[PDB]
Amino acid sequence: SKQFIYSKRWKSIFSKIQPLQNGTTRKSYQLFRNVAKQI
Amino acid sequence: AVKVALGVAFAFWWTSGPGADEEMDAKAQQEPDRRSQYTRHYAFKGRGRKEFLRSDMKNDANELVPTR
Amino acid sequence: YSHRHAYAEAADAGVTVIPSQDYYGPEHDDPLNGIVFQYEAQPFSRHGWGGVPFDLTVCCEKDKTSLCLQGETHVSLVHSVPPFGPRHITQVTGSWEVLRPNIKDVMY
Ligand SMILES: [Mg+2]
Repeated sequence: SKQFIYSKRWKSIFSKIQPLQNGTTRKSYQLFRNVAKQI
Repeated sequence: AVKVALGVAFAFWWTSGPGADEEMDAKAQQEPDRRSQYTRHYAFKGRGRKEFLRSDMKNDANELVPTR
Repeated sequence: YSHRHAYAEAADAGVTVIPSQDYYGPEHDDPLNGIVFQYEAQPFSRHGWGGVPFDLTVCCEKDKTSLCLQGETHVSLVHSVPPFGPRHITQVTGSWEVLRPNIKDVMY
């Protein structure tokens, strides 16, 4: 004859924490983001 | 005995080609020599200075040791 | 004159020396005239984790008539390596040429 599922808990966790409010958490985020984008 | 006779006998025929002097003029007319191998050198005196070519530099390994 | 080039070692001081020879030497003597010094180091390291690879090379010939002085230095600076980035390296080279009394100008 003739769709991406996301996680509620992990999304809430990663939205809860903020970078960018100071240089310390910003630099931690930068270092992790560099290595994570690489590998 | 046979070999050193036949090789010289063939050399007599093969060396006796026609003209035989225009190619002397053709070879000697290029008094600029064959192009010689390039090296990095100093401008004033031409002593060689070290190169960083990748196909040679990729084999090199060094280490660090304490001094006495 | 082979007894002049047999000497005690000293073993190690950091630098290396080679003698430098000319194409036409004197008739009844040895042809070597100058000395080339070579040094190589890695200064700003913490505990063998280095910073700034560095090396230097100087050729010197001094007598009462002429003076030859050539020199070269290289400094390498590494910005990133994987997985912290891509491999990103810069290099600075300097060189100088002095040849008295033939030229009376120096080359940089
Ligand atoms: Mg020299």
